[PDB]
Amino acid sequence: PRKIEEIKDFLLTARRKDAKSVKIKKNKDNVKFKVRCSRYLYTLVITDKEKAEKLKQSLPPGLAVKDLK
Amino acid sequence: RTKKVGIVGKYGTRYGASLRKMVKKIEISQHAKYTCSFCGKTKMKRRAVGIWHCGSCMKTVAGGAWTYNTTSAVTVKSAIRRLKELKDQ
Amino acid sequence: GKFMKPGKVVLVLAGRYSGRKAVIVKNIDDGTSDRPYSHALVAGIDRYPRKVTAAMGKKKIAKRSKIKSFVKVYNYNHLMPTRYSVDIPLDKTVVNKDVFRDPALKRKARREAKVKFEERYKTGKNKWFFQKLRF
Amino acid sequence: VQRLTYRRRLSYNTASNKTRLSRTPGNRIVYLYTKKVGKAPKSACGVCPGRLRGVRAVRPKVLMRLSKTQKHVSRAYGGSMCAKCVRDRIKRAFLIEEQKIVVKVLKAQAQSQK
RNA sequence: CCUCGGCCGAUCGAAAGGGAGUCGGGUUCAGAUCCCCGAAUCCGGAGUGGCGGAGAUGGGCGCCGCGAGGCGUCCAGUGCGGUAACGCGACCGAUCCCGGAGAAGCCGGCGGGAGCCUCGGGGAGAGUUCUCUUUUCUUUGUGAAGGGCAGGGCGCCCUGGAAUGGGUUCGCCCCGAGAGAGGGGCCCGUGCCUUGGAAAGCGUCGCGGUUCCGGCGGCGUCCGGUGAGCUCUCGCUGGCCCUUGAAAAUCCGGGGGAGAGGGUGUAAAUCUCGCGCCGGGCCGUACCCAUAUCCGCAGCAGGUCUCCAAGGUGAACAGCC
RNA sequence: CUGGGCGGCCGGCGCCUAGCAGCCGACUUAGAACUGGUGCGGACCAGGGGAAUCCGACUGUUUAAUUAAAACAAAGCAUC
Ligand SMILES: [Zn+2]
Repeated sequence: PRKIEEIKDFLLTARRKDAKSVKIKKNKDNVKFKVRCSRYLYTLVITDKEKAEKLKQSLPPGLAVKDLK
Repeated sequence: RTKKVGIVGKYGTRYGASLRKMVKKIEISQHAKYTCSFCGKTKMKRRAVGIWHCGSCMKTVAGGAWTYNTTSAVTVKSAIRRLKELKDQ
Repeated sequence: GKFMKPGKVVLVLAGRYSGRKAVIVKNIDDGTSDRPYSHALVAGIDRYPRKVTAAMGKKKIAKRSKIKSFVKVYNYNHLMPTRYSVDIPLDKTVVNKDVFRDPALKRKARREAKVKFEERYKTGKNKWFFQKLRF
Repeated sequence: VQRLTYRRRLSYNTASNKTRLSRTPGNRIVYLYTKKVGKAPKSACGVCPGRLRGVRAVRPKVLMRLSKTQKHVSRAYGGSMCAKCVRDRIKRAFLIEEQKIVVKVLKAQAQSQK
């Protein structure tokens, strides 16, 4: 598993043709966006809910999205 | 601590007094550290029989079984120098 | 007396260019506040030209007569002074101590020492400076 | 106190059966089999007792999946010789060659004058 | 057809020697690091370039462009930084040569890390309450592989020049062949945080359907202190030896420079860097492992190689509970 | 272990100096009083000793299934 610290890098990873799904998890302190690729599961940790809702809207179309509720 | 046994006190009474006395001289010389003639530091220990090593300049020298220099070696080295000098001059 | 004058050939004892031959451009026997030890700015050869024989063509000789250079400051303790001396007129305004703060200027100092060395190499003088030390 | 068992069919405390204790997310203690400790390269000079610097101490077969920078130092005789003996051979090569030129000149001048 | 070229000879020989690379959770009547879920990894292949990044895109002479920035010509460019130790994501190269790792005894003494034990509190459940005891018992996680930081080690470097000798260990031991002091560098990092990760596991309290839903939900999975303690492991440093404690596959680094590439393109050869695509065949695997699955005519007080190892007493892996 | 004249600090103005104050902590040793029907390493664990003689120097080994010994080996000595 790889940890990505930039939103721009996360969008690049999500738009890879290798990417299979985006799993959003909500915790008590942060929201984690996980993109599953061939080799690594890339996780982005966001501590602001305002930026979290923005990322959901900007997620690439067609890519499967699962909410871990 | 001891009167006369010295280093061969590790053998107790287990061998003869004369055998312990003879090995006393050899065991002192075989475990002593000598001054290295190459670097000048007193670190010339014995690796094995006939092998002497310096732990500072990392020089290994062929020497005696228990002493660094045998008397036969010193005489031969001095004699070879005399024979070489006679050949040259 | 002193012998670490400009023009002397030195052997680099440490670093990347360990074993390479260089020439003292400027010498600072005292300590600058930046570096309190004695040091010298040198220009040297990173890649020596390859040997050329009468059997090679002109294009091959030209391609094999190319020099890669380096410009550095060295502690004297990392230099081995040599009796040999090379008087190449390196432009002092291009080869300076200030060349190290700016990458662009470093390329200028590298290119100038490169060009001068190629001219001196082709003329056949200072044969020792352009041979690679075999160690 | 929980007691452990081997995870493999080798029941002997050999050099290839070394293990360590790890606590799992299931709150259980299990054995993890450990790799042998690697050693960094020893200098080609033959006189330096210590290992070389700047090279990873790994087992030899893993060495082929590392990059070259992890296996060498940026210097002549980089990942095979120490800096101290590389310095000594630069000076030893230069000074012996200097003596050879001096000897040749001395014997040439002596021959010419005699 | 030239050039190179020693097999210092076939082959067999270890389910405890060497030998790349997997670990958490769940699942059976009986399997499981092998099945399912999840997260990784090694080796091999990719020719007809899989995509990026690197190589590798500068300088001089002028002209136009208000000037920026473009047109022509010429010359470079097989990377770069640090005084150094060495560092950075790659950073061409054959025959040949040198070296390393694999690859080394036994014993002792110290130190680091972990597991276990211990002590003080906070939760949840349970036991006792004839009298006391704010008590007694249980339980109170974060795999590999990456990233960062502690911590340990260093005969690694730079300044500098020490006697009124100093530094220092339990012991030693160290220094003009460079002490102490200051500042750096490297290796290991099994520890901590982090991605994995709480979604899972466990504890406890409830609500469902029906024999099973990895059902659903609430709360929690906390804060500290100790030590010549035991075990494992990593280090450092010694003692002993007329005893010096494997070999080979396999992998890597260096020396050299025979070669290859392209003339200024937005380019070439090349790349041990990042990601992407395909594959990994054959055999073993149940269970006993012994006062009943083995040998001794048997369920025979005999024999048969190992691993883990709690509390109290106490020198103890003694005996006793 | 920490400290030494809202938060800092430009400063003479302070002087920690028979090591002072506060906080933290584990394991022992020695001495004393008292006390029991002198019983207490209370179980468990756990050498009887001395004077001599013979043989072998010692450690080691041996007839598995009647002999563990003074037998064998051993270092040392000597000979070929
Ligand atoms: Zn010496």
